[PDB]
Amino acid sequence: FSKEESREFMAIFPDIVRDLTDAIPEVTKRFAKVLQYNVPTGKKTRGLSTVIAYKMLEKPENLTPENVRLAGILGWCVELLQASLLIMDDLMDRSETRRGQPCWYRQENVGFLAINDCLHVESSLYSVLRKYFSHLPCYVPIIELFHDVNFKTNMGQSLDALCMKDGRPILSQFTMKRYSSIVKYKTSYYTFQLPVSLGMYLADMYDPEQHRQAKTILMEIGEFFQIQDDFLDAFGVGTDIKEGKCSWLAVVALQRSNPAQRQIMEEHYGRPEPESTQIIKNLYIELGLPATFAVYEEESFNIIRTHIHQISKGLPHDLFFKIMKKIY
Amino acid sequence: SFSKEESREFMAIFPDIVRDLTDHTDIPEVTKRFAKVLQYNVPTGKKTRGLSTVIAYKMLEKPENLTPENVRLAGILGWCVELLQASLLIMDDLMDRSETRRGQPCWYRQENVGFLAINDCLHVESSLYSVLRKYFSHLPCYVPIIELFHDVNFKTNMGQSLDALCMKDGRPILSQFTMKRYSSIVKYKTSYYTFQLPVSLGMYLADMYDPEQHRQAKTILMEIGEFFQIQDDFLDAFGDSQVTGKVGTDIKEGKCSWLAVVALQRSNPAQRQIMEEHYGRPEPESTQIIKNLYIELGLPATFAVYEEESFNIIRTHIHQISKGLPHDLFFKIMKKIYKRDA
Ligand SMILES: C=C(C)CCOP(=O)(O)OP(=O)(O)O
Ligand SMILES: C=C(C)CCOP(=O)(O)OP(=O)(O)O
Ligand SMILES: C=C(C)CCOP(=O)(O)OP(=O)(O)O
Ligand SMILES: [Mg+2]
Ligand SMILES: [Mg+2]
Ligand SMILES: [Mg+2]
Ligand SMILES: [Mg+2]
Ligand SMILES: [Mg+2]
Ligand SMILES: [Mg+2]
Ligand SMILES: [Mg+2]
Repeated sequence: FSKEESREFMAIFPDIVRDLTDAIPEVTKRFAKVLQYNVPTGKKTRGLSTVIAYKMLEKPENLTPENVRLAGILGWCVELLQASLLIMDDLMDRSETRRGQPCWYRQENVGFLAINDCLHVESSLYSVLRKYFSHLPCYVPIIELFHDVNFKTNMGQSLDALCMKDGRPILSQFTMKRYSSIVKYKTSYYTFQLPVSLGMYLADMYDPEQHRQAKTILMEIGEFFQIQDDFLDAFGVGTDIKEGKCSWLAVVALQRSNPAQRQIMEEHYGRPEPESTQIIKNLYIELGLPATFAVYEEESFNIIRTHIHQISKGLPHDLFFKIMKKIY
Repeated sequence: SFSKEESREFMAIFPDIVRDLTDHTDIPEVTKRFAKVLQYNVPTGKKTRGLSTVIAYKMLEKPENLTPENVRLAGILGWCVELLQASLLIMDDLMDRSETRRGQPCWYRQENVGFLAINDCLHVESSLYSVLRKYFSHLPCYVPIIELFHDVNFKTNMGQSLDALCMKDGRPILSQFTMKRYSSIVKYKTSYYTFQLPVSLGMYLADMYDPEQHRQAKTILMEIGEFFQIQDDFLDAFGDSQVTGKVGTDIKEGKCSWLAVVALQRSNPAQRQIMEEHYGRPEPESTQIIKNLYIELGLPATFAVYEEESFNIIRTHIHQISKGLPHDLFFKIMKKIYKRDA
């Protein structure tokens, strides 16, 4: 997560913009604006994770400036996929802002054009893959991984939507089993599996059992990341309560609620009125969810640490500890 | 040919496509929902793109190679084009604020869909690559086919963006509504995915990779594509929604349609000022004032002359096709769409 790692990664971004525009002009001019607004925002943890994965998997003699740059181009393809997913999500959730910026669809003379922009950005990453990877053995595996992860992410987004009806949350749907499945499909595949598997393919590591071993730990890391994120939304302005999100806090609240407290969740969860958010926050404090999170965090850390030490098939343990360090 | 027999053969593959994409055993709620998404959105069209893929292959491949298995592969490729079509229409209806598609309420208008249609759009598009992986991953044509879908997808998104830049600040950019702009929109928005994609897929499955052969096909199929979209633009204003299965929104959405471009070419100053005032308005009475102007300018008659003359011009260009391309494939495509009312 160092400043020098960020600068190395950002140095590639102008080339990505040139590749997808310069390299019908009013569309290409506009698309340069789409890319610069939506793609290089946030901390770029997923793109940087792709570069770090490659650096810790590849043979030192192969870690040339050229090959490290290729890993960066792969990282930007992950950031292109994310940008597409978040443009769509912000449209679907009718959100006002993301990471301090207005949601792309809310910008002047965007509106419903954000729908095509979402698909355009997703489509663009396969142009980048063709330009830089078409001559390599990792080309087809990388293409198939992106298509597979995109499909799985759409399945996650749909499962998330099946926890809401007529603008209200369906609290009967808020089970730990459904929560775990939403996090796995909607977040963990594209956030954790995709960067590491891309690093492995670029380092010409194709053993399916290596990818399966990596997947097992990265799905556990992914679940912790999202539970910590859900916790910090309320206790870390967080809008999960107002939005009626199937968050870990809401799932555990319903597990620990008596009938009177279940009725409070029924009446007040996913309501825009200021009194509702405050009533839910008060209930979360009353149910001792911060204390419950602290216990979960310790147990999960020790289980994941143990599982990383057990990773077989000659994978570097240090890669998973560096990722797991960044989360915790 | 586009016969009942060919249609039955093609439709028979659809259940296998749904099974392949839905039957992730830890999330059965979502896999069953996706079966519904596919059943609603994919197979109730005319399926001309899908059937065109099969016909292209059958006329390009060496007769001895046309096994039941190889003809079914062409059919599966056809359904991959129909999956792309399905995803584009889901997204398009949301963007074009449309009421009906293929005789039914648009997917996004279904009670608890709305903007979730954007996710279903991305999902259906992604799904075609799973189908390609299952059936084509072991064949030499796999990477060319993947790269064609990728490139056509990208080009179509570019076309849809140029189509959507018809308006800024709620008013149409009528000064920019030229036949040059129109030809650019339709080439990227329609021609590549509707005509080039099916034929190129047929060529690739028949292991025909000669770039000159693809370039020869491209030249004619871009002409056929423009013709097809001009027909679609006409049906938007003057078609029967009971036959087309859709309600037109081009006037209301201020689209750079063939009708709008030709109307501005034929308009006197007073008629130009009616377009300036009433084109691209949400009010229904403004849509009627534009349709009235189209009628007064004789655009129905102008369209009929264009369609007949273009049919003859394209048929003349098909006769001049070289590079061992079967002329009859292109005649069959033009015969299928000439004077269509849907
Ligand atoms: C990858 C996708 C689809 C983003 C989902 O984010 P959520 O809607 O759950 O939460 P926000 O990041 O919008 O707060
Ligand atoms: C490119 C355009 C005009 C979209 C509709 O295509 P069709 O008119 O072929 O639609 P379906 O048969 O698939 O319903
Ligand atoms: C990329 C696509 C789907 C082309 C749609 O063009 P239109 O917007 O004119 O299509 P219809 O709604 O008339 O079917
Ligand atoms: Mg959201
Ligand atoms: Mg969401
Ligand atoms: Mg959050
Ligand atoms: Mg948010
Ligand atoms: Mg439309
Ligand atoms: Mg449209
Ligand atoms: Mg139309």
